[PDB]
Amino acid sequence: GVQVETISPGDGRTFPKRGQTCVVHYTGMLEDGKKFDSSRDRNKPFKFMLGKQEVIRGWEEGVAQMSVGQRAKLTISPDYAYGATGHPGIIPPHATLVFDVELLKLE
Repeated sequence: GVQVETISPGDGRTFPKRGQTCVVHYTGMLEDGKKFDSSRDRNKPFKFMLGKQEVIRGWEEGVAQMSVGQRAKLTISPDYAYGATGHPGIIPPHATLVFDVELLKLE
């Protein structure tokens, strides 16, 4: 149950592929409160791979669905985010996540 609301499309030819490593820079915000998951660029963005359940689903599917050079606003729901319940530290219970991601490159 994730949505992809693009703002600045990318070429529309290259995406993350099976056997690649995405190079993304995002900022995680919540419905209308604050940041819980940011990628404070300063110390290098975030980098992950497709098919090695290292990142939530909302991403995996979301980010995939995005193209090299595109930026979007994704909306993730419990089903994909972290399941149903989370932490009382970063992920309060049923607290939908919102990511504004920029897929930069593949490695």
